Amino acid sequence: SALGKLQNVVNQNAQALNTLVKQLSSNFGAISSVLNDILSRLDKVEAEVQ
Amino acid sequence: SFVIRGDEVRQIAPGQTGKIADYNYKLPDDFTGCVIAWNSNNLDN
Repeated sequence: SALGKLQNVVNQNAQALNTLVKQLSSNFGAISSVLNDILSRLDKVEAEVQ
Repeated sequence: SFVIRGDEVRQIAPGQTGKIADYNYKLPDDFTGCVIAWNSNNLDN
């Protein structure tokens, strides 16, 4: 419990990188968060909007 | 300029799909232009 200042640096680095990777799974309003779904399911004029 | 069946006119666009767009007349994805078409039934042939 004394080393909490150093352990917080490790925890913050890990927490930030996990959050950056987790955000790949989000839709942001697109029909899927998986890019190969959009590219395989839609014609180009629709796919580029997604 | 050319002639087609009336149902095919809908294919004449950037990124459209169908037999004419595949095998006869295709526009680029960045097309700058106008498409004009009319029911010339009196050509029938």
